[PDB]
Amino acid sequence: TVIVLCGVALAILVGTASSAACIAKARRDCLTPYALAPNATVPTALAVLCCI
Amino acid sequence: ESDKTFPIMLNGQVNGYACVVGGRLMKPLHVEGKIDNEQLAAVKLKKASMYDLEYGDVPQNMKSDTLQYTSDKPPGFYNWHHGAVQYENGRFTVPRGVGGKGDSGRPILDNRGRVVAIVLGGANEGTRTALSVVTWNQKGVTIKDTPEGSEPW
Amino acid sequence: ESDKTFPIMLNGQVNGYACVVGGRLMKPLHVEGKIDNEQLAAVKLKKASMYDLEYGDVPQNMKSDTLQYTSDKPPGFYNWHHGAVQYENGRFTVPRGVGGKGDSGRPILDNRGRVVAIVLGGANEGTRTALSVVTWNQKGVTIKDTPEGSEPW
Amino acid sequence: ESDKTFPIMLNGQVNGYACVVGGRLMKPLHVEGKIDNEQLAAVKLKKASMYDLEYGDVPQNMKSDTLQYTSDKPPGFYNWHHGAVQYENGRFTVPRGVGGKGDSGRPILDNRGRVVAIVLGGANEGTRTALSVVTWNQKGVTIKDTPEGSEPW
Repeated sequence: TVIVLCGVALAILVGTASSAACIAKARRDCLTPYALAPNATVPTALAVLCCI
Repeated sequence: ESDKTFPIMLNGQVNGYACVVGGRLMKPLHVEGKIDNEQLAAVKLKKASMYDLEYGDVPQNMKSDTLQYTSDKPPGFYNWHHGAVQYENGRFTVPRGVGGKGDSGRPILDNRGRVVAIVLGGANEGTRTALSVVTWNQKGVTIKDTPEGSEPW
Repeated sequence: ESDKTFPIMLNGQVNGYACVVGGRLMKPLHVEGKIDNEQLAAVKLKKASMYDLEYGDVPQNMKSDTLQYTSDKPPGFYNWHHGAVQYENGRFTVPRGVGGKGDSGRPILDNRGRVVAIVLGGANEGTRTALSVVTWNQKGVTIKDTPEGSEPW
Repeated sequence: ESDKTFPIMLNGQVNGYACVVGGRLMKPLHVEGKIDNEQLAAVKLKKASMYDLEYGDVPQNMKSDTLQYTSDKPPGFYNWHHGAVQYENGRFTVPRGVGGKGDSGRPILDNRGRVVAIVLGGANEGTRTALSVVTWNQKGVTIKDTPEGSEPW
């Protein structure tokens, strides 16, 4: 039971870390072109989605 | 160009030319070194590796003295520290042999003292040299335009 | 004044002045920054917080070439980097409009080249501006003269 | 001499000189201080303590242009920063009152712009001052010459 609980906790932790890393990389990919240019008329769906 | 285009120094050699545009400093990622200005050495550089660049926010004093971004690029001759650069068919070219290593980050200048593109590298195609650069877009998208065979200076 | 008065740097901007008098270097406390001189950067400063000042012993190669002090203060016009300052009714005043932030620690000189007071702040009355400074006395007492509403510059 | 001889600075005071000869940088051991140059600061210094010297491989970008050396030493006058050194009886002499502390490491140049010896100190014998230096020899040997009552500058 301890092994199963530890495995479940590790799976949850790695899944959350992977989701956070993918979201942050998506933010980098979809935001860095607009941060190097003036007047970033950005549809706010992306920033609102991945800001939190 | 002379006043507000700061070389990057390293081992007593200039490796590039970091440029302050629109209130933000930019420095090509492929080149390595230290910035001569003391103020610029204290800025945190966020790295966009996919465009081979890092950018940071200039301090309050130097925001007012910066070159001007642009979007409109009619084809023709444009200014450059080494002379004139020909823009045609959505491509930047220079006379063969001009420029080289240590010139990365140099901003191409417009007639009205406005920056059009930043030099990253150059590919020699025999007759001319095609410049691998980063250009702007009408929707404010920084397109990294690199012709085949480009070499990062 | 120009030779023996130094600027203090705050992120690369002038924000005050440090004065060498009689072999000791004084600097206002409220103004925060680094002394431009490399030698003075190594001088330990002991602070009179209630006088809003810090003083230190200057090195051996500048103490003689210093702003000689004095205590006799007849009323009238006295020298100043920005012009003339009127000492009347035991108060230092300037025309309203000249002087401001970054002028703290500015020495006020005499006609013969001696220092009479060091400026710390100013308050605008509308007609003139009364300067909150430190003034010396016949008995060797330095009174921090601050008119009502004084704001340190 | 002015171009390729670099002062040594410590605490804002010039206390020594480092020289480049034959593609290698020498500095003397008695004087302590940094070298303003980045590359020389990055050079590993192999120290001969009994020779009172440290030698380090000069980087590539300035090895091409370096002082040339010589071993032939005809007696007579040899040019140097504050005039001429008279070489006679296997000894270097300068007149009384010229030179002093901080002039160590200064190369002694030939008429054809070649280094023959490096001064380390001086000793006062009344009529003149005898220079304790590091002379060379024809057989690939380097000999330190010092008098009675040496004083390393």
